[PDB]
Amino acid sequence: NPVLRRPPILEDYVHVTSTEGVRAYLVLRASSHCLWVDEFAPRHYTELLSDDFTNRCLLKWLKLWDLVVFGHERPSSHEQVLEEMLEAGLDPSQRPKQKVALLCGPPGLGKTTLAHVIARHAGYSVVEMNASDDRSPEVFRTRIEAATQMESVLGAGGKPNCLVIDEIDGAPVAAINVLLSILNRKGLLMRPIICICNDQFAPSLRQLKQQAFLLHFPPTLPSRLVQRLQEVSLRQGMRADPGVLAALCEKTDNDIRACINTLQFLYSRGQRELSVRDVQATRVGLKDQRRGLFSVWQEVFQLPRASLTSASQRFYRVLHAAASAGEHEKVVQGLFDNFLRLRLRDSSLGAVCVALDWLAFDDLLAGAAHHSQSFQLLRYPPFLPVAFHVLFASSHTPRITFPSSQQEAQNRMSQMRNLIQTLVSGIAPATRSRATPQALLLDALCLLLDILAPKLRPVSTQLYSTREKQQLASLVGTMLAYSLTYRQERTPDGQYIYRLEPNVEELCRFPELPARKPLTYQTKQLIAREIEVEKMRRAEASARVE
Amino acid sequence: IEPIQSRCAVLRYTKLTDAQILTRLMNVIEKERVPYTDDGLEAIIFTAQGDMRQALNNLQSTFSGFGFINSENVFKVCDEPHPLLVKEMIQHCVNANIDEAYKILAHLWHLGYSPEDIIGNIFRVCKTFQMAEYLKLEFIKEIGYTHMKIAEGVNSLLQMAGLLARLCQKTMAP
Amino acid sequence: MFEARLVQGSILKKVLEALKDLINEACWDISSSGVNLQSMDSSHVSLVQLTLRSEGFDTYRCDRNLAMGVNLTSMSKILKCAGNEDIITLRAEDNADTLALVFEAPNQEKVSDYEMKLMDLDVEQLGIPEQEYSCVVKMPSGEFARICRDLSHIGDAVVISCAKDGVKFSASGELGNGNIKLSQTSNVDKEEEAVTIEMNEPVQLTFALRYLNFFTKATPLSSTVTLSMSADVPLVVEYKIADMGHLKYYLAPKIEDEEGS
Amino acid sequence: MFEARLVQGSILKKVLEALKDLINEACWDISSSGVNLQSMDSSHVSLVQLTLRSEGFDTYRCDRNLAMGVNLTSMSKILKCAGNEDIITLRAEDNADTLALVFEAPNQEKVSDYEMKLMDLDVEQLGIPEQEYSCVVKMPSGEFARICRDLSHIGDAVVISCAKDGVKFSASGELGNGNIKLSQTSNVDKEEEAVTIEMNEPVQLTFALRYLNFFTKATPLSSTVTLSMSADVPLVVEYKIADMGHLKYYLAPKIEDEEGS
Amino acid sequence: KIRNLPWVEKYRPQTLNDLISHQDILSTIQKFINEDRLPHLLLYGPPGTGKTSTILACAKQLYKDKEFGSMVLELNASDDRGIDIIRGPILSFASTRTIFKKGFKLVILDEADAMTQDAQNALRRVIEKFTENTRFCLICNYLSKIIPALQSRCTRFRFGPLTPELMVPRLEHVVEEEKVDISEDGMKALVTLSSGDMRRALNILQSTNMAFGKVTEETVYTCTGHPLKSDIANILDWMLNQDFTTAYRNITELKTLKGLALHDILTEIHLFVHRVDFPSSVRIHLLTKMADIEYRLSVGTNEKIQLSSLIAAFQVTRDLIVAEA
Amino acid sequence: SLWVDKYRPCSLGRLDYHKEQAAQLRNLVQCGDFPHLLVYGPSGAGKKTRIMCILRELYGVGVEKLRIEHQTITTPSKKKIEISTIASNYHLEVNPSDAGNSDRVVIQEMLKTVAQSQQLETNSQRDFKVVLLTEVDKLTKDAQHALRRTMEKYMSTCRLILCCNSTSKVIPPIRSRCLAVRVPAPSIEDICHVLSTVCKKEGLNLPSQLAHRLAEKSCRNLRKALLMCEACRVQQYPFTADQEIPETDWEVYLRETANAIVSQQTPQRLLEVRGRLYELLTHCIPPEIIMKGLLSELLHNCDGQLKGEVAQMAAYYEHRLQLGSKAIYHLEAFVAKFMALYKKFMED
DNA sequence: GCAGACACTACGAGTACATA
Ligand SMILES: Nc1ncnc2c1ncn2[C@@H]1O[C@H](COP(=O)(O)OP(=O)(O)OP(O)(O)=S)[C@@H](O)[C@H]1O
Ligand SMILES: Nc1ncnc2c1ncn2[C@@H]1O[C@H](COP(=O)(O)OP(=O)(O)OP(O)(O)=S)[C@@H](O)[C@H]1O
Ligand SMILES: Nc1ncnc2c1ncn2[C@@H]1O[C@H](COP(=O)(O)OP(=O)(O)O)[C@@H](O)[C@H]1O
Ligand SMILES: [Mg+2]
Ligand SMILES: [Mg+2]
Repeated sequence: NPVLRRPPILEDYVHVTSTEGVRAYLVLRASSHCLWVDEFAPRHYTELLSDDFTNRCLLKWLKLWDLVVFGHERPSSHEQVLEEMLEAGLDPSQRPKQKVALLCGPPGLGKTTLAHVIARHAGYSVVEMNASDDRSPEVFRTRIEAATQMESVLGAGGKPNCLVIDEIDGAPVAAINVLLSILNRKGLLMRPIICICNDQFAPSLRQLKQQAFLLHFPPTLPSRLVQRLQEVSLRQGMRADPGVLAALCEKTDNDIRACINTLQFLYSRGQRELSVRDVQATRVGLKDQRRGLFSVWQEVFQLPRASLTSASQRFYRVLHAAASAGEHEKVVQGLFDNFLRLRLRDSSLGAVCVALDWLAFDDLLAGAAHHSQSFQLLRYPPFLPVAFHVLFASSHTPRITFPSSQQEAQNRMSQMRNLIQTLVSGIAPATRSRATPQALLLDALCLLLDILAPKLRPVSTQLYSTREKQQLASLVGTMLAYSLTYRQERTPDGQYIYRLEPNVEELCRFPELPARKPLTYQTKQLIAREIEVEKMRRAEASARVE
Repeated sequence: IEPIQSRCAVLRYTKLTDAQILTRLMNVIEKERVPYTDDGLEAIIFTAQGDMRQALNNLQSTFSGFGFINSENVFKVCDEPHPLLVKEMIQHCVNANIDEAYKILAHLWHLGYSPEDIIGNIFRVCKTFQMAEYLKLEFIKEIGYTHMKIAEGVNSLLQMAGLLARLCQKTMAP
Repeated sequence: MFEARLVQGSILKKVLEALKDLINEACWDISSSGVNLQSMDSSHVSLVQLTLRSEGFDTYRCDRNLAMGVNLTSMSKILKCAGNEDIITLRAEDNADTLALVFEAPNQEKVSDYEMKLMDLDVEQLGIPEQEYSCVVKMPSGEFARICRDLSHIGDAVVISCAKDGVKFSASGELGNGNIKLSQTSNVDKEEEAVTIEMNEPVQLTFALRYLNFFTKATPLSSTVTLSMSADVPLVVEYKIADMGHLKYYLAPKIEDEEGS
Repeated sequence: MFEARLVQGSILKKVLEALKDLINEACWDISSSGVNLQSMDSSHVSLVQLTLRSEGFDTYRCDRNLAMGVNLTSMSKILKCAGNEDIITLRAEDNADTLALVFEAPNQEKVSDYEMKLMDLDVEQLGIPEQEYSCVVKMPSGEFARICRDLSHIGDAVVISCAKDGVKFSASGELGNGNIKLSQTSNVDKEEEAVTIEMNEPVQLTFALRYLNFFTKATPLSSTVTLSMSADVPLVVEYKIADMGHLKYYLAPKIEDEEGS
Repeated sequence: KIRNLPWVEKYRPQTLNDLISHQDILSTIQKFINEDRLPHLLLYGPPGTGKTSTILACAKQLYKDKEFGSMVLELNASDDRGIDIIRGPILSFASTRTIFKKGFKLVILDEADAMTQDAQNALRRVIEKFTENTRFCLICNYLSKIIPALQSRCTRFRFGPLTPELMVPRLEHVVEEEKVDISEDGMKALVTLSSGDMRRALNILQSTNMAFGKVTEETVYTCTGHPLKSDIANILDWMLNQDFTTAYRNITELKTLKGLALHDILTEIHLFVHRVDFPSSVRIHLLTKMADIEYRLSVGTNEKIQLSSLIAAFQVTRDLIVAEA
Repeated sequence: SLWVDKYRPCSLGRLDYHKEQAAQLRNLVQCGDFPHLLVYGPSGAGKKTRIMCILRELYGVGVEKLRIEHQTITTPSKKKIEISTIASNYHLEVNPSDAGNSDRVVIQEMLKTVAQSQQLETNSQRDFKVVLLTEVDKLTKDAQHALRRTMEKYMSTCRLILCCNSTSKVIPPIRSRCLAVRVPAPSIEDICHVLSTVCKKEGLNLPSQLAHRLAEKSCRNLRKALLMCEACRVQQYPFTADQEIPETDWEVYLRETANAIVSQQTPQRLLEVRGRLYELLTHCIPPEIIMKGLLSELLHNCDGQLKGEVAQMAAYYEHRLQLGSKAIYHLEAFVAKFMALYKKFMED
């Protein structure tokens, strides 16, 4: 016991006394020349490893250019929109209405191979423009003008040019604007252009997706890739079971190039038979995959289906997937916008409270790191998603939506601040200093709108009384003081409406409030006409005084 | 990026073990005629932490400074690793044993380690520690809360002791 | 009705560039004598006066004492679209709320009309005392611009001294002092190069550099420049712009240090 | 009291434009013999030894010996606004910080007194060996500047060799190699364009092109340059100014390792 | 001759024999110099332990005064050390040989934790490639701000805090060189308030000798403003022995009379509570409350309310300690 | 012109309340060596009116002739920011919080240029210029730490009248450098007297019952009381003692938000309340006022042994909101904590 | 001898990010 009733004999002691006065004492003291990915590359349409629907759609889209390019009438869900646009017809310029084919997908699927094989199969000559070029908006422009606006220098019998633009997701936005301006010259584009990217949701390609024949590559079928790897290994004289090749295809996430490179390293010539433990080992063939946002939200919110059943492995897997995805703010926004839509089992709201505590912890860490320039604090918010995985992991199938609430709120707040500035700048500086815009918004806006809307009968000015004339004069005076007026606005229904010039009703009114009676069209037109008349009379009085 | 990793064979090297570094150290010792004991070579392996550069640097430093490789001559110039000693303090904080945790903290404080290095080692141990996951998240949140105060400017022994006391509080607060 | 015509379009194209970054608006006072502009800056340091008499215009119509207030952020963009040697007519109605500038296009094939909204500003005349200055000197305009530009690479503020010897510019900074003097330049062929002294009492005052550079942005309007100073009166920089009128600049000094004992 | 007087301003402008991107700060060592300046570069790779004689100045007085460390960007800004035909006075007191540069405007009317503040660098004196070199080459400075500019387009490090035949330049770059070898060009009407070989033992050394291109900016100072090379002592570029003094540039060779094979 | 210098700059250990504490490290570095086997060094430790003095003594021992400007490239946090500097002057200094005499060169990077990680990643092959031509010495206070690739390439020496037993003779040398009358309690107060830092020891010695003319315990604790051990013992006894009002009055009178600050009182009370044999639940509460009070003092907060909370943190635990029995 | 601006007093002798403070402020600024002022009090108490009365006392009647001046300031990131300024020929009025976190760039560069320069006309203008920094409690601490040496060095030729609502957000170095002038809110009798005087100057008759109800509903805000009285005449000129007084929309929306919090305690109700809180944050309502209105309406539904815990939670999450940057996290955390506490109290 | 054209570097400007 640390507390002794008797005082110590040898060691020094510290007294402790209670409120009731009881004393205690404590102690103070060319087979060998080329790669296998180039030796086994497809040289024909029948050797492709992509999805057959995407190959047929790209071939049909390129054969839709046969009338304009080759001068011949005869060439010889996600699926439904493509099959409709392939059968949608042609514009009166004898061209497809989708003149650009945008190719998207994860790396190593065969997009460049599909583009080159489909272009050389349809009688074109492949002109490539990839990320290793200068990609400035003038060099991009003159290269597209070279590739698409001229015929062949071989004369008759020369193949047409199919411009393949590889890695368009890394191009700047001005290059995409140059490409779209060339695409929309009405200078007419007479040759097909096919673009290849890896991430379709790039901010530079957002205008391109609305104008392109969007082909999204699914991951390759494991049975087809297993058969192709069996063909490659049997051509190279190496024996492997289909199970170890299926495990290798699982390891590389259906990447053809990574699997063939891993086989080329692992085979060599010391041994013939592949072993399962070589594929299962992380030394050869394991590369970092950048996870998608929806896959990360799905693996956070949903438990894996039934080793891997331990909670620590799920903890580390969720942490590493959320770290490897990147775009941390979007992950946090998706967690914030999706965690209350689940079938939550915590009816006492404790998990929601500690999740909001973790969100406030991330926000405080971001603020402290951006204030003190101490970014070693930025290693803790990567543990924000995995905390959600400890809180809201369920065996159900949650419908994860893309986060929009924070961005919509920020944009609407920016619009409200711009509207506040527009309202404030119209008033006179003699009365602008008497109230701050915050106090004007909180105190002097809804009451001001109640002042600006009296109960006025639809009666002309000659039949009005003296009191009603004085009330209308005070109304137009306080309307002119804040530089407000009513102006006509057209509607799709065909009826003219009258709206306040600085439309401050969206600043004042709230959606779920009880409704109030507005002014009619006649009295608002009378108010606007009296505002114009009083402005002209004020100008005349100022001219008479001066 | 993933296109470059798809375009290449991705070989991953693991951290070197004790016998693998010991073979190269025996080769260098037989080349350089360095007298040694087994305990001194074990101390060189201990200070190496899987790094051959640090093993060769520590062997060169000990042989130049003293001319003999035993445990005392290695530990006079080299240093014991940090996270193995931090892990014992984290284990004491898991069992809410504040006295031994403060003993390890004060030993690390009197060795001249700054609060930022100590809290970095504490976070790196608590990332891979073997405990409950919710308790691990509570520990990581408390570590980040203390590290914000360290980055603000208040970095004393009392602040690290308060961090240790809060980590011991997190154990006895279900 | 305000209706004025210019004889040269380069007067506005040299006088609005000095007021581009100096003052935020141009307030013109209309009278029978001419147009008067008195504008104080937002920091209450600089004061710009511009008096262009009615005898210098090609034509001038003024019935009532009116005041117009125009902005600079639109007039500066409008002036760059105008030509150089063309004619500029300014028009303003009695009751309208816009000012019209009519000139010729730089292609010299069409007439360009530009309208600007009249900002209703509520100002009052500060009132210069027009007192006897303790130092009056005359200097070349471009030489004064080169002098104010050469002290920009040294210090953020300049020191103007004026004894009977001449006018001394100083620039003390972290690099080192830059001192230049001009004295007795009557033995030159050009009459605009005459650096002369006119008063007796010496004055030493520290002024800003940015406002003096903005003052020397209006140098090819006139041939000579005049500098007036006193012990507490702000610095007066006078340009006699051709025949239509003149321009005055007032720059307040800086707060002196506590060098007493 | 220190008071030197550069007879024309062009030589100081050429000196301070040669050293502008090379020398961190100027250490003027002042004696009765003249003005000495031994300063290394910021990378501690090159060395500049400038010696101006007392007879080259207009008037030169020096009572006690000085060592003035001054900044170079400030002196570059001072000498930028200086003429090429006007006298420039360098003044310094016994225990002051003001190093005064007194000159005239390009308008040749007003004086200009630019002060600089002296630094305290107390750097130790670097010993020039002044030993004999195994290769001495007289060549024109413009040809040396042209060949350094031509070798800068191919590579970044240039192997310069010298033997009984002549000086040889090689630049093994990424495009390829450029090997330029010039000898016995004394058979022209000019006297500056000549290649002369004085010493015996061949040397091959590699140097950075950036420092050589910085050294070639002293071309308007001297029409003929001297190259001194040996296997141990560095590369010396010696410009002999006509009636003022001389300028020595010392550049250390790069570390080159042969292939193990 | 005499100069107007601070005593942390007037008395700098120009040779390696004048540094006091890290004898094994200094012997190893001296044998590195004598055998001409100097590696890339990484000197890390708390401030005021003698890392910059060590590398400057080594640079003065390795090179003469006639050649020191061509062999040593010293860069610190007051200089620009961006990636253009690593690819520029540092790489050209590493890749070229000397000017006057043959020898290996020395690049000193003082305060290397302030370098950006791009510059630290560019430093790696400069250090590895030109090892025979030039040597690198990194000096830092925080080892975590240096990348592990640079920590692999350098042999690291921990310059730990100066023990007060070895700290005494250097202070006695400074005292005898300045004609300072000091008592034994004054030297004990110097080595106590310094806490492994010779800079603050010499600064407190110079400040006390200028303020009072003598260096005793009273003069040191008055010039520093630090509370004495008896004052902290009285404060702890008042907090643990009597009620809130009497302890508040006594501590307020002691703080007003001697002009004490709450930060040093918190530091010494925190040092005291680990010595007093408290129960573990009491100690955790005391440490948490004192860390909260010390965090509250870092902003514009009234010190009287925080002193009342410091009294409150022990008045809570008084009954608990006594009823534990 | 509204009643808030039509009948505002011009001089210190025309104020209807705090007349002893008005005489003391007249005595303070008479000599001209008065220090920097920090006018603080609740909103609508009459701080700006007394500041303009002090300005009219110091200078002539030309203080009321105002103008708008726009100044473009360059940030250290070289992003140009335009800031408006109420100006006269004698004083300046800056609200630096309009530049947000760049407010320090307003203090370090735009203010010092005002302070370092003397007056052009020392006969019309006095020996000092006055700068009114509006809403200094909304300033960041960096701007307040940039303020202090400008206040100390140029006090003899540049005076400052800072204005705020709470002096707790002002750092102690700034509060040490200025004299703190407290303007309390007018009482119910003072607001009734002001409203009666305004109605009799307008030719109208105001009952004591309606004036007392306007003063009680205004929460001692004279601006809101005058606006409510003008809205009441507008909507019904014969002043009944039980005439319905109009109310602001965001207050009713906040009351219905708190009623929605009380009505259900479920994550779906938390989602709907989070939508209501974004609607409130979108309309530029400050989150501290959202917290205060939420507390003021949630305490009307709690029992006697829960209100202290609800108030402590509201203060805690308001403090965490001030320490953070995203207000919706702390607002929803307070609502979720209240829902958990209210469910625990109702079930047990 | 002086106007037109060539490439040269210095400088303004936009954007990303900062951890394990
Ligand atoms: N059917 C196939 N059989 C074997 N190898 C193939 C087959 N199809 C394609 N490949 C190879 O696998 C790789 C496919 O990748 P590519 O089409 O060149 O590039 P990509 O598919 O666009 O992916 P990224 O984003 O550019 S990395 C290439 O190395 C091809 O040679
Ligand atoms: N070991 C020591 N022996 C003697 N004097 C010392 C010692 N350490 C420090 N000093 C004194 O303290 C002064 C500064 O020490 P430094 O060498 O700068 O220590 P430091 O390790 O570099 O501290 P930092 O980390 O750079 S702030 C020296 O000039 C000496 O006067
Ligand atoms: N003494 C007074 N007599 C009559 N009305 C007043 C008086 N003081 C203030 N008011 C009115 O009350 C309102 C208070 O607003 P303001 O003066 O801006 O104070 P605050 O700055 O505290 O909001 C003003 O609109 C003003 O017209
Ligand atoms: Mg590709
Ligand atoms: Mg140091």
